[PDB]
Amino acid sequence: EWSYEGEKGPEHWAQLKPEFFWCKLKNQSPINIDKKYKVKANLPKLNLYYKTAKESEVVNNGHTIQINIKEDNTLNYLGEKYQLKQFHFHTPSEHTIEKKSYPLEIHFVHKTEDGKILVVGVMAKLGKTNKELDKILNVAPAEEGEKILDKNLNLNNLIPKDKRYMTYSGSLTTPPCTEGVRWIVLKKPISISKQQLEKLKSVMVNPNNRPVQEINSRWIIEGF
Amino acid sequence: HEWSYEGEKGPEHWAQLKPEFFWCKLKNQSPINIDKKYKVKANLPKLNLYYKTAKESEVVNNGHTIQINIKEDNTLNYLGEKYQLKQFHFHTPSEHTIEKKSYPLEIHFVHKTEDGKILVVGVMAKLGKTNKELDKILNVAPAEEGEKILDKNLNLNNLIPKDKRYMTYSGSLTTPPCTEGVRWIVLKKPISISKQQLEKLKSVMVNPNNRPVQEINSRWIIEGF
Ligand SMILES: CC(=O)Nc1nnc(S(N)(=O)=O)s1
Ligand SMILES: CC(=O)Nc1nnc(S(N)(=O)=O)s1
Ligand SMILES: [Zn+2]
Ligand SMILES: [Zn+2]
Repeated sequence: EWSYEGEKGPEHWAQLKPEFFWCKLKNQSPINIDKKYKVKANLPKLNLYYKTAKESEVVNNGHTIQINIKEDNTLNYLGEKYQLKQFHFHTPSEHTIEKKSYPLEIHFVHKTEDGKILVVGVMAKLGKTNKELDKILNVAPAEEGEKILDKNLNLNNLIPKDKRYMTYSGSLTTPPCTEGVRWIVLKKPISISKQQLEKLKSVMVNPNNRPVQEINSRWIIEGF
Repeated sequence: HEWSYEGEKGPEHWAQLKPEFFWCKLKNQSPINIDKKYKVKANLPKLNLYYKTAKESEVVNNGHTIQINIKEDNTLNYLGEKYQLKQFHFHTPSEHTIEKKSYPLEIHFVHKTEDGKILVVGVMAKLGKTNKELDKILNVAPAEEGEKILDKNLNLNNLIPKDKRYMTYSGSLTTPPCTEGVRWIVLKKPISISKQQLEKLKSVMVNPNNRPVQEINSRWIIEGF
């Protein structure tokens, strides 16, 4: 077990279990997207276009609020077939952009049959209410537990229509912090209402963002 | 030796030889195959690479390669960091491959900042015109593990192409401990060495001494305009 505070906090993760050794390495996430270590180049188109999510499972695992997806969605990227497994929340955001923090960051976790992991991160700023998020928050357990959502979700409405993104090689932001993770962070944020942010914080442990990590020898590539 | 390119201490076993070699089995290892599929072209920092004449440099045969330790203090300024050249050595055949293509020789110029940041510049060599600088090195390079101090000066710049355009990615040392967080810079244009020079090098240096290419995993390679 680990947490975001105390002796089980981020600074002590690598010491909690032998399998968490990754947490202290050189290609960790999240990071601050710094212009100094960023280049601009044409990157592969990001084609998500998820299927409607029916009877998805909303889980409170003591670390975040996660939504497990039942349908088989395929994200074709660099010839690999990534399957969306779930998406979850972090408040405040884990990545920062030019030191700017967002009240919410959404992670859509995908994995290929052979284990390759690709996470799509979406920032959210306070603004207009997001219709999909209310469906999730209305049934999200305030304590560790799981609940099946009776309403369908249009996952595409939790992602900006404009798919321009930045990418870099990183890791999982929670123990074991495994590296070799392909990170894709959307440039444009979506919006959520103050009310939704308050509601999320009333049911999810927070703050639950890992401190930004050292960039080391990595370059961030921002697409067009 | 603590590790080798063959046998029980070979590449696939490095990580299991010592706790300090755990890096060798991770996700951001070098060398790699430079494949267009995982590469983009962009505006990268200009590579200002020029070395001082190397005088009385030490040529060492450490059983893993032929390494030249220079006495001078050369600084490579990159991204606000000041990297000092520590030494350069050889690999045959090449460690990195370009679009599946292998070169007879790859030269590594290893630099490190004061705070431990490692930057290795790799230069490929294709068979062709003989390289005079290489001859000075080969003429004194120990055939058996040992060391020999050069009396002649070396112009390291003649082992580097005039065209400084390069490709870069985040990787590791290609030999144990295989530490990651290494900044790799591979020149696009190769230099040339005569077939005879390659034969001479293989007569004194352990070969093949190239580590198998590693999985690219979630990395991108960037080539500068
Ligand atoms: C099984 C699984 O997906 N685990 C994750 N752990 N951290 C993740 S994150 N915050 O990097 O998206 S995903
Ligand atoms: C002390 C030192 O420089 N060690 C190195 N180990 N591998 C290197 S390489 N082949 O990646 O240039 S340099
Ligand atoms: Zn996450
Ligand atoms: Zn080397």
